[PDB]
Amino acid sequence: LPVEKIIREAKKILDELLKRGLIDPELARIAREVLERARKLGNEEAARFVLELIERLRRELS
Repeated sequence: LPVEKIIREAKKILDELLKRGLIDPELARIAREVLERARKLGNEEAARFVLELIERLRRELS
């Protein structure tokens, strides 16, 4: 399922950003709440939009 792969990739980026001091845990938790909404909804494009926001975050922060 593409949705689960997009979500997994996003969760990995969040985990590394958190581990590396670049985001706070509240942001990661909000983002994971949104990603779980995307998983339940099952729309690949919305999940990919959240991943695009997370990758933009990583590029901006590192």
